Amino acid sequence: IKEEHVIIQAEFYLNPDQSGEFMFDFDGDEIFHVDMAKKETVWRLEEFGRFASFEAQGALANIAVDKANLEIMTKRSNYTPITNVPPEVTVLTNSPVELREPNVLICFIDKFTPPVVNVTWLRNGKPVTTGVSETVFLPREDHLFRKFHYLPFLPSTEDVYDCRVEHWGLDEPLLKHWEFD
Amino acid sequence: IKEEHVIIQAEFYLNPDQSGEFMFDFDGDEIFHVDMAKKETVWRLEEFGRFASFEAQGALANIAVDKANLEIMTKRSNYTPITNVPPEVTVLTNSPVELREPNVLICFIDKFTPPVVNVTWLRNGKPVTTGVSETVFLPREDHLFRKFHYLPFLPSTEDVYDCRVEHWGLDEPLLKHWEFD
Amino acid sequence: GDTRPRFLWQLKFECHFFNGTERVRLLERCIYNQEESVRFDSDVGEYRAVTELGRPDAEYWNSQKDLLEQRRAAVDTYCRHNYGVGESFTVQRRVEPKVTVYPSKTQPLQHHNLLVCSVSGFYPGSIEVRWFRNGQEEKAGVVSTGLIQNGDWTFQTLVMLETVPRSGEVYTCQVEHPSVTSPLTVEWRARS
Amino acid sequence: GDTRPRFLWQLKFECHFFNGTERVRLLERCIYNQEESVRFDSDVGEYRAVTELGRPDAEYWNSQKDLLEQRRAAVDTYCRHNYGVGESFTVQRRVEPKVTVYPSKTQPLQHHNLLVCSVSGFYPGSIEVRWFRNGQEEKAGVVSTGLIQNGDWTFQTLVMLETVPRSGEVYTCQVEHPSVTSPLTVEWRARS
Amino acid sequence: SQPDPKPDELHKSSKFTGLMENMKVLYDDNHVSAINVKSIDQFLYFDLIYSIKDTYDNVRVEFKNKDLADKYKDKYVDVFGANYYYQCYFSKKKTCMYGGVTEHDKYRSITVRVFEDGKNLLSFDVQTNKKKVTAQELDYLTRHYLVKNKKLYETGYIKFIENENSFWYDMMPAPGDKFDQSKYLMMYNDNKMVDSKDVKIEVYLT
Amino acid sequence: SQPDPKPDELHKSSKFTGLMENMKVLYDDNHVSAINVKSIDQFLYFDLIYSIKDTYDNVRVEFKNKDLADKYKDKYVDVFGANYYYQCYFSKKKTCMYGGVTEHDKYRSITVRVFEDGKNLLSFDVQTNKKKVTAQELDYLTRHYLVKNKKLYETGYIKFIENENSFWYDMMPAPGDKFDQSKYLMMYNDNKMVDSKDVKIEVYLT
Repeated sequence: IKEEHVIIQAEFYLNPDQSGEFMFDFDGDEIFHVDMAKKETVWRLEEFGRFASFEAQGALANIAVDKANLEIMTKRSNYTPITNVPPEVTVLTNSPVELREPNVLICFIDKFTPPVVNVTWLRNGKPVTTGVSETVFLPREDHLFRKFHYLPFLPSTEDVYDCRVEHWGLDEPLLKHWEFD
Repeated sequence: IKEEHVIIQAEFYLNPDQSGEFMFDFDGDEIFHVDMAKKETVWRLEEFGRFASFEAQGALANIAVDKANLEIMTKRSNYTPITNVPPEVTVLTNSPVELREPNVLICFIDKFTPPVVNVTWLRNGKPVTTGVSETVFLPREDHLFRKFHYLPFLPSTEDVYDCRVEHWGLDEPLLKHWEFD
Repeated sequence: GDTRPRFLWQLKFECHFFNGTERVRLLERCIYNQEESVRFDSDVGEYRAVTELGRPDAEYWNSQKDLLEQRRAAVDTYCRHNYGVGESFTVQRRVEPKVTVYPSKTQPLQHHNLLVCSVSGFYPGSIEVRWFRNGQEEKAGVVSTGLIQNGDWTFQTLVMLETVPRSGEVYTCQVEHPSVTSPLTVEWRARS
Repeated sequence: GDTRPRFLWQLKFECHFFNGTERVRLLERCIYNQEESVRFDSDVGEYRAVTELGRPDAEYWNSQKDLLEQRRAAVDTYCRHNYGVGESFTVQRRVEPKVTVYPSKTQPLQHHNLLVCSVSGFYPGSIEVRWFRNGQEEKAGVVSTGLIQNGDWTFQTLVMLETVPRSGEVYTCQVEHPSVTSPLTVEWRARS
Repeated sequence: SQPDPKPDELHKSSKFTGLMENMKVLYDDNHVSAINVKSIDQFLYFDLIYSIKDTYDNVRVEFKNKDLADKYKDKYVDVFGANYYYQCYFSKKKTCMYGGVTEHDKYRSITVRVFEDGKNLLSFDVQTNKKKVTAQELDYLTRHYLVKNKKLYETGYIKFIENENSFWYDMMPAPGDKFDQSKYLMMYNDNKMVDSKDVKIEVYLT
Repeated sequence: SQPDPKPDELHKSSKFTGLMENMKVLYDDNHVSAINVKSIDQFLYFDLIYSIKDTYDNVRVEFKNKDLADKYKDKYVDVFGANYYYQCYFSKKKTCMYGGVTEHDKYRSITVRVFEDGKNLLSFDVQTNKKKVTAQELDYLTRHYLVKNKKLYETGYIKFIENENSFWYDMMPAPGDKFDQSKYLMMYNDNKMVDSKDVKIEVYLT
């Protein structure tokens, strides 16, 4: 048997952070996730919301269970902690760059755990927050996580960019550079 | 407790290939491995052989046991086969390249299993076998393997190189390019 | 910075679909830190401790015949149902790619250069990009990047071709993807 | 190509050393395909099935008190012994690095350029490479590669510095490693 | 600070369909409040679980940012607010409120106003205690009596007057059938404190 | 093809120390051989495990390349060679030999020569069968009788003469105390076949 698609409902709960996540995945792409604070379903692509619905408060029922079970597993594992596993960071654009033509820079953060990471887009050293989009931690067969961040930009020979990622598995922040060559 | 060093005696046996390996590892680097055919200990660095010895035929006693146990595990797992996990390939040089100054190209093959892979250095499309050195599969905490191949070369603006890796987890051979920029 | 040890719990339900929904297999799995401890595989019919931590859970949950029956019906109640709720916007999604061919270092002739065929923005990820040297197929020197999942329901791929440009030649990048009946082709002419 | 299913068996003995050999822990482990099934951890004193496949083995091997005693003495007979046989050529290996600083794209002033401090060929991998802007420390814009294990008992690392070169300036790459008492420093002057 | 409503803003009760009673219940003699208690633990990082045993059990007090929960976590606080029950989830190491918690002598009065279009026709009492107060506690005590004394449950809205500051919180449900209690009460998640001494509240009903 | 020995090459028995008997035992009335058998399974990819029950049990026949084992795996072969016991390991799904296996009428003779420095003083008989033969089987049958008839066990070496081809296999142990039987016998791992009909063997003793 060769497979065709896989839909994965993935959810996690992490102590001490007390972070949780509920999300659906179709072939590597997230369909939606439930904003735990706004108790609201957020679809990766709005269009999706025209074809389907999800009761966002149920996701919270689940995270409550997951936390309960974390408490129980943590105790039965005699408090065996998770081994940080640092992320592979790669920065690439959306399409070939043409000067003074809009594009998007993607910072792909991969193969890491626990699911807590800080990311910053730096343009010429300064943090950029305009237009910055990002995804939630996507699941991996290896039980580690995956994540992306985007920064819509206008190509010029004048600016240089970096994606600065912070993870507890790295001994110092990681800058993956990008500049027109 | 923070650790200082780790010495790992790693060995494996694989069916159907009927490959085996016995080797020592210190902090990620192999000390030596036993050539199963020549029944001879081979040290990663010759210098090592001036400070220590190993009885190479014992390694064979071990691989005999490992094979026996594979037969038993295979049967008790009701013949559960290994899930191919493709390798990350990266080509880098030994030191900064200066034109017409000798250097070495390293093809680092990582995070793969089972331990069977074909590698070829192609210079301008043609396979190169002169000077090519390579290591044996080194062990990983994740129980996957790691491997390196080297090609001593003379930097010029004239040649381009590739490391072509074949693994059962990849759907077509993987070429990681290298050329002076 | 924060030195405190973390403990993580993850629960994944995976609906694996074969031949549409002709064969469906749900595999639910509990993962402690990065170690999967127990799972329910529809092909087996019950929980199975994957590692020694899950044994208590596998044994307990399998005791609750209520749970075991709901899960057993999950491939129809959950899996096939969700595949059906999302089919038109996920399984039946097709975004065409745009192909672009450009030599890697805009410099003069009769010298090693990589031609680049950039294929981006498509979905599904199944594609076939080929290089042709004056109408003939190139299987040598193609430094391809593999398929890149961009995260926004779009994929991209860059397939290079090592060439010794000699003029009068034409190299063509041919792309085949579910979203087009006839292949897209982007041609390049060896600077005269 | 070859479609036949493979089955792999791996046995690893790991001697973990703390504070020289002040604390030593041997962890022997059996891994079926990529699943560790049973192991012996010196801190526990006996075999423990890690997954349900190893239970038979853990139970059997723990029955053989002969085996259990040899292994228990392994941290001295095997671990401490091998650390001692290899100490001078492994634990005490020290190869000094050569530092080289060069700007990434040899082009003119008052423009974004990455200065590169290439540190290569050292062993052990513990190193500290710092950048200084006219005698002052640079913690911003350092695109570092991490430490690279080359495979031949040598490591390398490239630590870049994003600079807007303005002349009269001097940038220094300072490297600290076990093989040197005083740090190596390689200086660079902003093209006048 | 907050601009008063662009006329189309306000919620129309006529546009709602199912039992305004469940809106009234939040204020109709129904509130959570505890004297001098501290956090017990949290569910998620932006909330706090309190020992309110007023009969309640454990109350999930939920805030807007992680900041707000960190700020009162280890501190003895005084809680007060309109709680809900349906769709209230949490795991304790049941009732939820996006409640206002105030840290740590005399009793103290405050005063309100307004009605139909722009006509004045009411005065009112609302007392408190020491430390400081919220826009929730006040918002509660006022509606508590308007439902009772004026059968509050087309448009209504409470305007909060501080020194040069003025913010308003709608009083009517959304334009549907279901009134999502948790949504409504979320507006208090920014633990908004106001000074009992110089505050001027006002209840604008139509 | 193989150049005859640069004078310093040859092994000196005087330079060896412990019991040349264990060298003699490989040839002294001691050999493995089976008629028409096929492989049973393998341990590693460059070897084959045979059903020789000559009393033996299972014999690991080891080759130089994977190629050689693949080539006789599924085939009925005839084995022959000097086997060892110490440091012989394998796992069967005990004796080892880097043996020569020949695939598949009349009996047939062959002839040898030489002695001290460059003097001729011996003739000899060595017979075989159909299909084809090896440099091992021959190397055995000749030494088998030199130990017996000439007490072979300072330098000795067998030169194999084919058409325009000539290779030689040392006859004396290394320069130490221990004679590693497995090492020695490894020289036959390249299943070297030679034609019984036109072969000229020669035993150069000093």
